[PDB]
Amino acid sequence: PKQTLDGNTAAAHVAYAMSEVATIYPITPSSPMAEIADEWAAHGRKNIFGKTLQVAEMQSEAGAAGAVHGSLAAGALTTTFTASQGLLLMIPNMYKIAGELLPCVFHVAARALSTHALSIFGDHADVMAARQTGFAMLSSASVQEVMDLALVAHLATLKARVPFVHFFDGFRTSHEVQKIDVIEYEDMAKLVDWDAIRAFRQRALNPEHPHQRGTAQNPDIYFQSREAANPYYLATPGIVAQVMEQVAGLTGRHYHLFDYAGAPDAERVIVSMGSSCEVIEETVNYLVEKGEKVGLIKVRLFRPFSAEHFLKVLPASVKRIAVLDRTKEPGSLGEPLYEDVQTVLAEHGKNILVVGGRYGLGSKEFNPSMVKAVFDNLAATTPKNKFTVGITDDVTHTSLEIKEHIDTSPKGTFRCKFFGLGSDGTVGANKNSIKIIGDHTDMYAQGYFVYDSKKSGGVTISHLRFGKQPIQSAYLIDQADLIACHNPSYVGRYNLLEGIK
Amino acid sequence: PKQTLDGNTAAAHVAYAMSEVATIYPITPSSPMAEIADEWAAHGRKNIFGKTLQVAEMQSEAGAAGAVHGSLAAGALTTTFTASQGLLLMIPNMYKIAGELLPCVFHVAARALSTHALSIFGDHADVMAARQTGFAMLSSASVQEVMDLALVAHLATLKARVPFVHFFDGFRTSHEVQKIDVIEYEDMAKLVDWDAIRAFRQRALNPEHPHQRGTAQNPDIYFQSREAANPYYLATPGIVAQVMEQVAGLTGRHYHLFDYAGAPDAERVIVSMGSSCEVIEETVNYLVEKGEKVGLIKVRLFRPFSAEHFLKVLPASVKRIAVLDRTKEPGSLGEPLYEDVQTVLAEHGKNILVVGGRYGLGSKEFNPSMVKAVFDNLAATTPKNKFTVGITDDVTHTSLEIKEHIDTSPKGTFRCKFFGLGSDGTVGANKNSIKIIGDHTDMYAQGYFVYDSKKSGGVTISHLRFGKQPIQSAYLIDQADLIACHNPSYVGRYNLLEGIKPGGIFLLNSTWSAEEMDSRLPADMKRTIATKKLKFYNIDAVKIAQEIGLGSRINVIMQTAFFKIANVIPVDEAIKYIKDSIVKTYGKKGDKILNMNFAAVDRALEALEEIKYPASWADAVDEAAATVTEEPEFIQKVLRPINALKGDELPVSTFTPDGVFPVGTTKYEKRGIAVNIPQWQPENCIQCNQCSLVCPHAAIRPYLAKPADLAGAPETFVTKDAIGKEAAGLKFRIQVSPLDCTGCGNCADVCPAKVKALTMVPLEEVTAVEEANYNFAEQLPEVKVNFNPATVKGSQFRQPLLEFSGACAGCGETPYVKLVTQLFGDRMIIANATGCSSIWGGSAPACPYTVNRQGHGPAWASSLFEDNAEFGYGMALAVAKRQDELATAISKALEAPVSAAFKAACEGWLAGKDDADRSREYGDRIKALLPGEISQASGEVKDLLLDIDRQKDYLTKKSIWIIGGDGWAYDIGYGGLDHVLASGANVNVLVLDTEVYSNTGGQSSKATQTGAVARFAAGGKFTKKKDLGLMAMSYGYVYVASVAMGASHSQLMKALIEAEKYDGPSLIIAYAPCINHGINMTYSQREAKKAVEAGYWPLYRYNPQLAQEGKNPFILDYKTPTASFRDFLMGEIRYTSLKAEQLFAKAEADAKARLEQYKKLAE
Amino acid sequence: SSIWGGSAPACPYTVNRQGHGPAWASSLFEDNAEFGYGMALAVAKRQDELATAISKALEAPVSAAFKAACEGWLAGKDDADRSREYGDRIKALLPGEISQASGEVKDLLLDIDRQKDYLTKKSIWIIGGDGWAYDIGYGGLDHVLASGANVNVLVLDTEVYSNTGGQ
Ligand SMILES: Cc1ncc(C[n+]2csc(CCOP(=O)(O)OP(=O)(O)O)c2C)c(N)n1
Ligand SMILES: Cc1ncc(C[n+]2csc(CCOP(=O)(O)OP(=O)(O)O)c2C)c(N)n1
Ligand code: SF4
Ligand code: SF4
Ligand code: SF4
Ligand SMILES: [Mg+2]
Ligand SMILES: [Mg+2]
Repeated sequence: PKQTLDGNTAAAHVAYAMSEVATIYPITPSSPMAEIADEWAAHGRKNIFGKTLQVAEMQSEAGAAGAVHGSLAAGALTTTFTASQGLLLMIPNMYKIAGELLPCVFHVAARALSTHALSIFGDHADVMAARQTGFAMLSSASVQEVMDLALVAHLATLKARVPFVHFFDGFRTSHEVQKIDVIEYEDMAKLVDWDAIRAFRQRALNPEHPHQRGTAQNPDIYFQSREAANPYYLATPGIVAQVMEQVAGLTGRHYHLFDYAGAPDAERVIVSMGSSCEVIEETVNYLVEKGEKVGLIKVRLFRPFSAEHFLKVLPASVKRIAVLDRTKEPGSLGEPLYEDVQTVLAEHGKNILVVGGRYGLGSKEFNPSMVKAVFDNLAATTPKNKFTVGITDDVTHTSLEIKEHIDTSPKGTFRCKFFGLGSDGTVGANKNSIKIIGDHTDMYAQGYFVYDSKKSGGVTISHLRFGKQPIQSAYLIDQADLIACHNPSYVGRYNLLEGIK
Repeated sequence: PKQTLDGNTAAAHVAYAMSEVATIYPITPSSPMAEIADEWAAHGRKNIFGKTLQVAEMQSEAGAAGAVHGSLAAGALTTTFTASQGLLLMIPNMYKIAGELLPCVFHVAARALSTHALSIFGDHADVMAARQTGFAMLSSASVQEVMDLALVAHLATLKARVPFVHFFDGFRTSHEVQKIDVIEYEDMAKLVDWDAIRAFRQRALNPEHPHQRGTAQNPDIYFQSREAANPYYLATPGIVAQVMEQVAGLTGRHYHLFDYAGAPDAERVIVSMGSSCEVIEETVNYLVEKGEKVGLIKVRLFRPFSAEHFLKVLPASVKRIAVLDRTKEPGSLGEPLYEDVQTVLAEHGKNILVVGGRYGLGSKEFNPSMVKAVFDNLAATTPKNKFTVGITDDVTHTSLEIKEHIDTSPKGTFRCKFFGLGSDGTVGANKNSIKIIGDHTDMYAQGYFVYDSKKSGGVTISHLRFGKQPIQSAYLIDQADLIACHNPSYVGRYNLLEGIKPGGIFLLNSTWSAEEMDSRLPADMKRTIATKKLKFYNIDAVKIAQEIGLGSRINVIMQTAFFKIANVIPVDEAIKYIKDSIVKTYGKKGDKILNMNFAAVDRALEALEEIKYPASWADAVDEAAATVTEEPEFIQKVLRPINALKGDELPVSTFTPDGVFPVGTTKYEKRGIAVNIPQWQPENCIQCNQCSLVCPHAAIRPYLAKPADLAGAPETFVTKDAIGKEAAGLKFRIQVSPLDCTGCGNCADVCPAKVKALTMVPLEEVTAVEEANYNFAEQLPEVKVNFNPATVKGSQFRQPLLEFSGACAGCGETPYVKLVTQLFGDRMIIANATGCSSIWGGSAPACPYTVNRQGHGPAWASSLFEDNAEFGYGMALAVAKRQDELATAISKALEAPVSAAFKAACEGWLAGKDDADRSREYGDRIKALLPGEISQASGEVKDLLLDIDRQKDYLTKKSIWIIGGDGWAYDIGYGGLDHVLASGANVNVLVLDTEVYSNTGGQSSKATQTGAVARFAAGGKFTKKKDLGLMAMSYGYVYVASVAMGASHSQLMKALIEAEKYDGPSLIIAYAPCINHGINMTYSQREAKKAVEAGYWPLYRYNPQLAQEGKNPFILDYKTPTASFRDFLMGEIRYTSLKAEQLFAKAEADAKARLEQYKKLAE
Repeated sequence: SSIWGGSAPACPYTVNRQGHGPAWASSLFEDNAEFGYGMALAVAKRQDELATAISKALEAPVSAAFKAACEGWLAGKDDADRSREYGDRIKALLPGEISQASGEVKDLLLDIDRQKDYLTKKSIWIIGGDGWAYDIGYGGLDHVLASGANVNVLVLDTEVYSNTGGQ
């Protein structure tokens, strides 16, 4: 059926169905996943095993991670929800869970790490800090993809024995409300490898068929023992690809380890990950229709990085590539996705100019005008490398100049902004309006809400979209058809009518 | 000056001079840094600020990292030392320390991360997991570079405001002893940027010029604020380069961000990091001299990666590059350094074929032959990418072929190997020999020491090198000029003479004469001695030590024999240096002990005998090997080759992909290391089985048998009539396992008979007899007996499911765990924290946990040091879920057309699934009816029965046991332990309280008492012992008990059964005597008796069930002590070394206040 | 307490007329006790560096009134009231004492003036909620209390996770 959900609920919907245990510890913006899963169990929702999910809160995410390890090693399918500093505390146990080849899915609302300052907002800094744990990493770019790819990760991890991090952009996707196609629990159970679940049960710690795990090893066998898991990692791309085809036959939506969008003869291509892919594809449609030879490669399966599947969707006409990383590794030669793209192209002798940049740190806005600036830099005689987009770097001069303002929203999309007062009911009403419009029309409906740190009396700005076409606008509203001001004090204080058509 | 140090001491030397505060938490192999820094402070060593360094131990590396952050923000220069899992826990604060641009140096002895298995050994996995924190990363390749680059990091971080990780290869460099140039503290202070220090003080948190840091930021400014630190990272390469110029002018040793070595016109170049650079450069010199155009780029500054400094040292003729990473990122396109090199070369349009490989994981050997294999792969038509070196990967075929063996050791380098026994003095003497040679000659000196997993009686192999040229050989010795065997038992057991050069020296310690050599030495050893024309020397060092009065200590004797034949220095000079070291080691022992060691030197010179062997030894032929017994595949293919020191030859296809091991494999070891074993006196035995209870290795057990079963018994298998109404008509015998006994002597001390029924006799005299006795007792059939398991005697007739572990002789920990398996081992799951209990409980490839005749036994798992409570908590959730799935299928069977007896057993199980006895009774009934019930069913009903059979291993209720040491329970895992106890889950926590960190050598813990001396508490611990039991009692619904087996057997039995039957969280704090206490391990049980009698250790039981019955939950099991508290402290070295009087008085006052408080809770 | 206490760009902690007021820092959720513990060690180190320079001033040709305030401060550096009393006396005598000095004595007085912000004994306050003290940071809080350090821990017990909505 069609329902209006946010990313967190879409992920919890699938995680609840596919798991028996959930050991959790709350952290924004991932805790709504654990909260709504706790409510469903209290209301008696059954998973595909006919029972309610058991939610156990620990003293920290470190305690949660250790509990996952013990629950998995003893024979219970276990999931968890975390982000940012919480994901960091789980990293030590992630090495164990991957090392022991235990099926598992971590659902992460990717959030910035505390550096010069704390930030509750979204980027991939937390996920990138765990890219060496041996977990597989699957990125979903929209609420619909959170629904679909959460199922992919849960199905794939059972087959591959490699645990998965399924991550989606914090707030920008985790709190974005969208009308999506919801996959029935009965249909999930029809795709599960039940043989793989039973084999997982046979390996469990049990005194009636005992074993020892987690030994300490000398230099004589440790290296060999670490390489003994290579076949499982070599097989994980093909397993994910086949699981994606199962979902394709069920839903009609075709995912690949790497997806391509844009001109078949594109010469400038952006490689990106997460919700930025939505913004870029919307911009690419606008530019391709204008005659520009541009394209986009969406990274779904970040780890294991399959060179075969990346090159499979890279058009032969590509001469210049801009890679966008939603993270910062200070002092590094480049950010992770940029170094992956640079490496794979060198390993295959491709003469392609590759350039890397950073964007969207701490939920920094990333809109189509920034996407064109990235494309414009690829068209320059000397493209700027190691750049930034969305800020003005007047110290080290890394930022790209936003030359012109473009409006790439598909025509026929209604756009509304609502300026509200803290806890005056505006956000709640707009959510109900999205549900009303989504449930009773054929239109896609989208909602995103800008909050303040103050619990009472802050400014809230709701961004709502409705259209006959899928809404890929993972950015704030540019040209509003309707603007509502629910507080007379704002008149003369804020630029309410800014950008109204 | 020149001193012989290891990497850890070299690093601590600079860190101590440059720092005011050091907040630490111990972890191998980085903890020696914090230990020696604590010792220097204890003796008043001054840093460059004229003060002693303040060393503070935290509860974990997370607590250490937070303390570093706070100390830095408040204006103190602060350092720390860590590695591996410790570095992981510091990563969250590393983001903050870098984000706030605080000068700092983390010194890391790089160690592998715990994945499919724990590994204390060296690779870059830990450092690579932090490469995105914003710390700078500086790599040291040798002990000399640890000294130099530690200074570079401390100097550069003040100027750059970017904190540094200065890391060096764990063990391979941190524990490698080398003679190096040591930088004077006064010279360090002349290079320090004192303006940069003062500016750091001005930025400090201070109420007279306050500021705010660590704010929370919205999306509007967070990105810009994060990029504002770019100038500091852009400037760090130039700053590090300039500091390297300061150190160069002071020392003459020139470092660069990237250094090049090899042919100026090289076409094949290796890019690498750490001690591998030493091995590669030595190989490059050898190959370049032979005409090959090869080179090497050493990565010093890994972060920030400066493209300008990398390309400047890359020769223009390079066509092919192999990048070597000492880490593995599974599923990654490539490892980190390979991706950096590939990226930078692409950014500058270099047409260079780049290939990446992995090496040296977990201290895997990386020698010149492997280096050439990497160079040969660059010379192939199609170089293999994503390769491995040092292993045979027959599954995924990533390993490079080691074609030929090369010797790249510089000519004139002397090479020696010493095969020693655990704690026989060999390693200590070799360290002293390196100090002697380094201090008194112009030669470079190098030492590396290979240790064993066995704590007592293990094999040690020392690797020593001396030469006129710098020693870059960061690998084991291949061709030895001299080989010494300090244990004659190794003759015929290990390949001692492997790779010895023709005409080399073989020194042997044995009582065998030249004529007995023909019969005692194996044929292969005689062949090597003759063909290579070795100088064979022998010495009866034990005879010398006996006659002088030194007992069996041969360390001084064997060291004297080495210098006598090695021809490394003048023999007369060596004798003086040895006696000078004897004065330094035995000067405080007394005048009598001194002259005995002087006599050891003198007599050792005259007793060394050259063995004139016949030339016909070269033609000797191996004797026909006996018909070997058919052993299981794992024992034959895995365990034997590993114990034969051949585990490196095992290919990848040998191992499971997830680190899963079988149980019950220690019974194949049969080490036979005991000097004395208990001999049973049948006439004095009262059949009490207390000897079986206290044995730390389950080497002595009682055996019952019907008289018919004693048919094929040897004549020496003397038995006695069985005492007790349960064993009427049976025979009784106390039998010892001679090859598994350790000779500790606890069983003879516990034997309560009038005349001792167990007497210690030498093993060799009775070994042939008792082996036949044990082999018959072990094959005896099972005897159904109705002895009460709640008694000491009745529990010991149950089979021990923990046997023959690697714990020390007389260990105070294993008897507790052994007893738990005898009570509930049939149905228990163990979550074991890192520590001693995980080392003797789970060191590959042998598992001391075993199964009974039905194949049932404890399932064992170890996760981390910090997560053990939550680890077992997760197990409890899963087991409950699996029992729920089983219960659902059984309830469906009630609606199915099945036999009435099946429904009767199903209803009985459903009503008692949560009771241990009832779930087994009705569970076993269902198992007996299942094969016949399935045969009589068909269709969907047959499937319903097949689903019950699929889950029949959850009918019996399980017993979750969370086992760990006091360091886990009181410190790093206390927060998790507190939460699991508060949760109310039905888990049983067993804390083996040794009051120290026993595994890592004896560091301080919160369980350490007042006045006790341990590492990080050199002057004695001032604060009293934290009362873990008292805090757990505050919840009220937690079963808490304090036990001590040596003090009261019945109190231990009572608390264990009460804790396990309690439907809730249970905490057992067990007093575990340890070798670190400084006591005679023969009387380990007796020391626990004096502990309770002196008020040092309490015995109580807190039962929440008594509160619901209207009774007092707290029961004080020992109210009035009869022994002196001050006298118990005098019986352990850990308290006598303080003599100081103020701490003894404080310890007694705390014991009286704790005892009086327990009287208040009971009254 | 960190959201209303330290959300950029506004800081609610302020200074008095002399410009003195609480210095505020937030590290992580789990490390706050050990965080403040490290601050306590550092401040003690900074007072020791100042106290060493003041003892050298007793051995220097400086005014008798300057030596009297130094002896009073050295005797009361660990008391809040006494360290402020003699500390402010040193601050009042420093500009005139530096004016009458030269050479190494002038450098020694300038070194006192460089560290005069540690004359008054500091008061370390470790502030956090019940979620920090009872759960994620309890192990660190337990250790810092057991250490015996002179720190002041303030647990704002709301009996819930107030910031994150009430968990
Ligand atoms: C996070 C982490 N820090 C440090 C270590 C190193 N380490 C393992 S066990 C141990 C001490 C064990 O002490 P205890 O818990 O008392 O067990 P015991 O050896 O005394 O029986 C240490 C320091 C580690 N494995 N992980
Ligand atoms: C490692 C980590 N885990 C979780 C979080 C999310 N988080 C921050 S504060 C907080 C709860 C605050 O509770 P409390 O300590 O009682 O303070 P209060 O807001 O109620 O005053 C949580 C769950 C985090 N920032 N870091
Ligand atoms: S001497 Fe020690 S190891 Fe040997 S049987 Fe007796 S208690 Fe066991
Ligand atoms: S302790 Fe002595 S009396 Fe008791 S069973 Fe053992 S040998 Fe017999
Ligand atoms: S606890 Fe002590 S006696 Fe037991 S194995 Fe460890 S070091 Fe040896
Ligand atoms: Mg201990
Ligand atoms: Mg609170």
